[PDB]
Amino acid sequence: NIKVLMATNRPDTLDPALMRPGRLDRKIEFSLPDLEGRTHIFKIHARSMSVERDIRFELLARLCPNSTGAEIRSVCTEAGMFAIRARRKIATEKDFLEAVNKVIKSYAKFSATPRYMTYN
Amino acid sequence: SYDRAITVFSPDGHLFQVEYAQEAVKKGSTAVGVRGRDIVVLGVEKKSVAKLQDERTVRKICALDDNVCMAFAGLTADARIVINRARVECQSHRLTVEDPVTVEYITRYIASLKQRYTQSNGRRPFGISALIVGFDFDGTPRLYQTDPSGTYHAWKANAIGRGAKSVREFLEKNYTDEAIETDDLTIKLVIKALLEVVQSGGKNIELAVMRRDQSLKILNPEEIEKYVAEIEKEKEENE
Amino acid sequence: YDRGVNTFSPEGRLFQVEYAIEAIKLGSTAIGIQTSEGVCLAVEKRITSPLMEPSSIEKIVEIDAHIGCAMSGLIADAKTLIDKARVETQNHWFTYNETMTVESVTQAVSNLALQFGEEDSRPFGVALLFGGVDEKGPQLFHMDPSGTFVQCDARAIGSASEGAQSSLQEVYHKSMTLKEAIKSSLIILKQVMEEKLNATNIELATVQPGQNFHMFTKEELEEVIKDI
Amino acid sequence: TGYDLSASTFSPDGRVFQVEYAMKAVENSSTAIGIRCKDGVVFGVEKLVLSKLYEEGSNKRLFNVDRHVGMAVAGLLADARSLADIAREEASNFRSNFGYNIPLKHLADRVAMYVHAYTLYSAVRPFGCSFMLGSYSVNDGAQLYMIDPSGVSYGYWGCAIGKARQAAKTEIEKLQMKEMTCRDIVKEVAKIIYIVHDEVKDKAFELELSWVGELTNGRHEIVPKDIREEAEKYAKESLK
Amino acid sequence: SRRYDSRTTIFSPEGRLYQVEYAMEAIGHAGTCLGILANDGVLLAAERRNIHKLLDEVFFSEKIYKLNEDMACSVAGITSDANVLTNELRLIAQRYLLQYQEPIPCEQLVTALCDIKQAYTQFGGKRPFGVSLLYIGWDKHYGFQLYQSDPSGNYGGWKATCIGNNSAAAVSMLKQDYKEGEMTLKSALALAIKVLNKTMDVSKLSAEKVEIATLTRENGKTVIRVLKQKEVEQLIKKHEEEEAKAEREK
Amino acid sequence: SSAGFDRHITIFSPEGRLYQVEYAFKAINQGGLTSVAVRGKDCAVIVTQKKVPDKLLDSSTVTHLFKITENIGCVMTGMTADSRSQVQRARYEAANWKYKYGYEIPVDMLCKRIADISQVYTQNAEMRPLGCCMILIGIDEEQGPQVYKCDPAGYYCGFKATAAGVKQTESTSFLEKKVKKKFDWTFEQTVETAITCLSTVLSIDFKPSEIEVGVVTVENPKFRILTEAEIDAHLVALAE
Amino acid sequence: NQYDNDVTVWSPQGRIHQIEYAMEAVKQGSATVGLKSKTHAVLVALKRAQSELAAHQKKILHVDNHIGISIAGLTADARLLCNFMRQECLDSRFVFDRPLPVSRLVSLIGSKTQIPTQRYGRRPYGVGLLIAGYDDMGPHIFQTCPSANYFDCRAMSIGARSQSARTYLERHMSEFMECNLNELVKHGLRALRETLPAEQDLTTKNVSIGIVGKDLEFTIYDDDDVSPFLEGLEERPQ
Amino acid sequence: ERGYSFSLTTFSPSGKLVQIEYALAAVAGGAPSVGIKAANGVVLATEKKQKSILYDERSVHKVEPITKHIGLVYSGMGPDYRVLVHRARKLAQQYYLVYQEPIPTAQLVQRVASVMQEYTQSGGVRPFGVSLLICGWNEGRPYLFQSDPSGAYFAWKATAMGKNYVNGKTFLEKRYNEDLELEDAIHTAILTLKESFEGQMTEDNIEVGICNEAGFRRLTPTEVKDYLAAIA
Repeated sequence: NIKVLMATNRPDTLDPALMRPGRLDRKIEFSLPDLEGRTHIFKIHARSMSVERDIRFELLARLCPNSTGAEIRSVCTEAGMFAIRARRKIATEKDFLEAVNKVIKSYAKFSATPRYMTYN
Repeated sequence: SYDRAITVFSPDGHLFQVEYAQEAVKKGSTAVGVRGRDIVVLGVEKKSVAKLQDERTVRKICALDDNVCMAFAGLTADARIVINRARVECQSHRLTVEDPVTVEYITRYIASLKQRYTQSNGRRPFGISALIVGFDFDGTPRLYQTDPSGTYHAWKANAIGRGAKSVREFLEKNYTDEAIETDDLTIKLVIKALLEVVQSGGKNIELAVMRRDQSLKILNPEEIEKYVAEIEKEKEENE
Repeated sequence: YDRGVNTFSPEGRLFQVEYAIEAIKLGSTAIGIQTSEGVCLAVEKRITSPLMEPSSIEKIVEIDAHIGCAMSGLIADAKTLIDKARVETQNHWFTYNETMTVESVTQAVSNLALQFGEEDSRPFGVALLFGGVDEKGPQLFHMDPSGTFVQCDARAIGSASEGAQSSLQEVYHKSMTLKEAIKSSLIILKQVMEEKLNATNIELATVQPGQNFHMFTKEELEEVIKDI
Repeated sequence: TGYDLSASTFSPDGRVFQVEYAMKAVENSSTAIGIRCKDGVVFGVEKLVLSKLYEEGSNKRLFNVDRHVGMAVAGLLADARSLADIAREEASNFRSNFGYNIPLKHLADRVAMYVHAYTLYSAVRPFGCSFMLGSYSVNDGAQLYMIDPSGVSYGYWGCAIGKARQAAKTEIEKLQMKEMTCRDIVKEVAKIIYIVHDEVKDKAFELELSWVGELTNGRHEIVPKDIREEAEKYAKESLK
Repeated sequence: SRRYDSRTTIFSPEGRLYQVEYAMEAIGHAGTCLGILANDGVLLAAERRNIHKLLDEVFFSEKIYKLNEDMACSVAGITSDANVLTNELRLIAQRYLLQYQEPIPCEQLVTALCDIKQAYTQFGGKRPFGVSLLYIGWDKHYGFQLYQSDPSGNYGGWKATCIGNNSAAAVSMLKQDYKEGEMTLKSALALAIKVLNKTMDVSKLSAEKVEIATLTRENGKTVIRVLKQKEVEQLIKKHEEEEAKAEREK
Repeated sequence: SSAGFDRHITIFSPEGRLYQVEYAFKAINQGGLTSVAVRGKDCAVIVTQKKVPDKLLDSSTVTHLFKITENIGCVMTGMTADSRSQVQRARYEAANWKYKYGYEIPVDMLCKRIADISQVYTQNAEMRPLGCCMILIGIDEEQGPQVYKCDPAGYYCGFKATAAGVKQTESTSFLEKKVKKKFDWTFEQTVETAITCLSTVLSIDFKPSEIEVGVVTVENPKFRILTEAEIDAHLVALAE
Repeated sequence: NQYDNDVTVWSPQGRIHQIEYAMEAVKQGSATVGLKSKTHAVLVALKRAQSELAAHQKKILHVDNHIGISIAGLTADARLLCNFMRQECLDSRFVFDRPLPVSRLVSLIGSKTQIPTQRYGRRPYGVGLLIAGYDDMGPHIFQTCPSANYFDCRAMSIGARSQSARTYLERHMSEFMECNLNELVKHGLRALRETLPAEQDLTTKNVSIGIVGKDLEFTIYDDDDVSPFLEGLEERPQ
Repeated sequence: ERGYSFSLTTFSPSGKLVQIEYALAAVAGGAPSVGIKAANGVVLATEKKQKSILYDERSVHKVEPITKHIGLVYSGMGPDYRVLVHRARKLAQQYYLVYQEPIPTAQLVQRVASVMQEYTQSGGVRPFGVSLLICGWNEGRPYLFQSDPSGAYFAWKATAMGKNYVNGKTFLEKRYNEDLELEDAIHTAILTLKESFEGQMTEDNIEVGICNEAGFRRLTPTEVKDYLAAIA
């Protein structure tokens, strides 16, 4: 009656994947942020702490590809993180984005976080 | 023979071996270098010498022509072939057009070679960065660095190797136009910049200069101790 | 699962070409605009630090006298296509005693946009913008790693591509003039850059039948920015 | 796992799976049979028309290798055309070199060693084609050889290749090779090519017939299917 | 076809060449060689791997290879791979003697080898060389020399050296026993037999197990002197006398 | 067990094995054939059989008795394609022996040649090891007849009476029980053992249209395949 | 899916997957329709563009004085088989001093695209050719495939949702034989107007039409000589 | 054939060549053999058991001469043996063409060792599974050398390879000695091959070759049956 639900990580394996089309339906692939959709996760985060009006969310969105909402949740985190470290209050765009270009690259040294290599 | 593509695109857009093999640049000896308006000065540091053994065979500042100096980071083994191929290239340029080798030409040679050395089949890309400094014909000094991508790129001063963010962050506090109004301020500027570098006990600091018409002069440990003397006495004057 | 470097997708197309398209997105931006008088062009150098000298960086090299260019993405991949495309233009001129048209240049490059393999390694990671004036007028072109070459009237690339195109169809019409378009590019650039717009960040490039050449010098750009 | 992928690896029970997969790739293709009489070789290929697809005479699976030798291919089609070009070239080499017309035995060896030669490396894949070879010469007689994708070449009086394979070679033992003239054997093929592949699977079909022997005087050609039209005149009268 | 490939060339995702480290770990086994700071002479040391009583001893050199009039080398590790490298290296030296009518200086002999080992590390999908061998010799310009080889192809000149893993303790012993220009070849050989005494684990330093090859500059002989056991044994008794004398302090 | 890819290509196991050849030793067993060779005093007999599962397949093509030269015959087991591809290399190297060295090749050297080429198939890692089993006979100066066997592992090999294939693990156990005795070997003794050793195996006692007998005998040293009539003369000649 | 790897590996079902994935690359291209009369051959394509400002990427490219081909799918490989197509035309034009019939040209495409479907490390060609020309026996409309199986049809269509074009063509194949050019062309691009959604045009700036005839050399028209053909069509139904 | 050409022999994480160790295990699975140098010439003994009474011992020979003064036996697998047998056959004759002189065995084992070590690294092969014993009488002192799948080469006084080579090794540690005669080497060689044989040893089981200093001579089953009569 409730038509259940399914969630997993990889599409594996083949046998459960070929069994569902005979019964289940609505197989969607994430999505994941759009280039114009990364600011939406910044909109809910625009209510976090105190946001300066000079900040442009469209500027830092392109700099962090495949960051979804999890990796850019650290943006507004590292914003407030280094804010108290520097004893300041708010965080301007240029403030945290200088640390954001670091949080993408320095965390990509050990793993660049590809999903292509999982199923491949 | 050997038909296999080693270096392919990752699904997030990067090449691996190019943008990964700069870690071998990150774990080598450091080398800095500034250019004066008249005399350039470059130098390797973090030599980690055995301090009871020989030193001329571990010399990692060399020449292609007398017009051009070398400096590099990373593992020296792959750098040797780049140096020798660069020398064979810069001699036939003397066989052609009778001016000496302009530095921008030889940096396009190492950069283009290293690019097609990434591009081809079955070849591990080079893991070196390198500097190419030389006061050219018509007396103008300039410098370039390399990249395992193969992107020659003209700086005013250097930081490559271990802690390039440290020294490269330090030279923004250098770049006042007083430095260098004197050549002794350029040399003691390099060594005083290598104070923030590794141990700086006067042993692992090997510096070399080029006075715009002279062959390059490997300085003995004679005035390095005197520049540490006026640098430490200057820090005595700093309070 | 490192499979065949030349293997199709389940969708499906070339895996490695599709991966190559994503390499354009992290490169620097650029703006081309076709004018009835000529072709203006814009790019950003992306200065990394005040250590670096700003004017040694090339994003525009000029292929012939009369055919401009604009590169993107990985520059060291672009230099090979530049140097060989020049050889193809000269070979056209020395078999033919006439200027190679702007169209056939990009056939002569995009016929080897796909040569990777093991026998007979990786595809190129550049997205070029070709300009120029042949007898057919001022043409503005665009090629990709896939070789799918098409005319574009006013093309953006790179990281800024979505907002620059999206904002750029609003401000473009058929009868654009030159000095209108030149200051019509830098508005988009100062919207899309992260450093402050000044004399060291960007470089323009124009090519016309009657304004040539008319290449690219400094202190023109000082007058260009101060008209904002 | 891991024993089916490459062609050059034996499986632990002792057979090669890429060859076995190549055998049943031809199993999905349509039925094409052949038979010889005392003085000729008769071919027949049933061909598939669903609604519109092609003009009559497209992609004919009957080929013509030499003046006196022809194909009757079934399976995947492109590699069959590749074998047609190679067997064509081999008949050109023998014709150019030794001065007389190619016997069917040498042609079966020189083709079958290539079909075998693509089952020894992981450079290539094994072929997915199987074909007939019919011929007639007065110092030779009518021979009919059969090449599978594995590389085995041997000799039938009659054979069948396709989906409906066993059912289309069940009835050939009813016919008699030794006495019959091939002019009978034409309609004696078309009766069961019309009988096999019943029309519930595919709605419509279309027939090719190719006929080499003593009556055609060594030259191999397609019979004019309109001329004598003996097929469906018997075939509509063969349902009861 | 490519899923059977072992990928001997590629960088590994932590920072280092993955294969050259496992190359150096094989040099860490089965080898012991060193040379000494020496004027008017230079010596090499060798440890017998097969000291069984059933060999022939008819080769007249077990770990020393004489590759010119003036030079030699000391194999460490996989021996027959060095039996490729000494054919190649000897042919390099002899073709330089063809092209110039003059003996080959040691430096460009070293780089002329290390470009080949380096050439297998750079490209090929190929098993690298697993030999790290030493060099001695005379030249016109620089007198006496010592050199060091790596599977990566990076070479260094020493004055006292390390082969292989058991010789890092010999490097600590050489720095703790350091000098500047004392040969006096009985001092250098007493130091070398001292180092092979205290580093090698088998007590008392049996006369079969060690091997010393010296090179004295003589005009114009340049003698590569490989010494026999009869002048090894009294050197061993000399060092044992020095241990019995030096232990009397306590 | 196993380590790495040793179950796939011809590289060593940790125990010292290499699995691809010991898969090739039962690549013969798909054939379904018993073949026995017996060396007499002045003669040597090949015996084989065939399976004719169709009435449309021929009796003239499926004969495994292949003739190499005019003094050397051979018979094949194992799979068909590898067996025939071995044969043109045997014929071709025999002919190059005739061109280079001018005299007729001994039966000894051809098995060294074929064994070394089969070694090169085994040695290199990316080529299939040809799972057929080679059996030769022939005549030499002052050495009587000879029999040799070449397995697909690369060793030339030849004995007094040898048989490999499907059922031969018990057939060698019968030939041990038949060879070591005080019996000599006349011609019809060798032929009458060549049938009965196989008839002890299969226990059929069948028609003379099944076994193919090639023979060689130093009165006329040319290799010769018997006609069915004299085969029937032997086969009822053994029935007392 | 470990046997989806390469072109060498057969399936355990008997269907080599790289060919199927290349057929998927055929279907992703735009629609095009080629159809013949007894006296002429007409192939009509539909361009698409990347954006508004970029011009529409063309499909129909001139090949010989009578041979013309459409395309769908990849573009660089279309230039590759295009250059091979020109070169094998003017080879026999150089040697025999006669033009080539079409029916022996396409065997060079099959034997050209065959070898990159068998040997290791070679992809097939994502290709969508609709060949049209004259030999002496009239017009021909062929099609290709990355599996290299060429079909002599009377009318086909390949590209995105091109099956609707077919189900248009089957109820007019009895009437696509006698008629001359001016209604033959609009009979052509009615199939194109069924390949689209029914709420946008059918504009003039996108459709390209190529014809080959006896007294008419192979010609490509582009929006403006097309504008006399698009006039006078029926409205799309409700 | 394709240019795949990658060496499947790589290094371990410990640093051990794995295929050479496994190839030495395949040497250890082989037939036993022993060879003794004694003061005038070198005697090689091998151990050849036919798997049935059907077999012929007259066809295949294990002691195989290379020159008229050089013999060569193995302990391993025959199909990999005969290839480098033939390679040594061709390889000695370029020395006899260039220098016009009977080739020294010392030069043979250098060159064959170069072939084998060079073959352990090349494009996509397994190494040979063969361990050779090479004898000969050059310049007055008879030599006995042993190679291996690692390409190495040793100079043994009197060694043994194959099965139970630690048993025959310790047996040849004491019972082999300072100096013998040519017939006296045959006794202890047949004894140490009689260490690990079956319940009977005839002229068809063993097969023994010698090198005189005047020239090679492979022995016949007449004397091979006469010496082992006389159990060792």
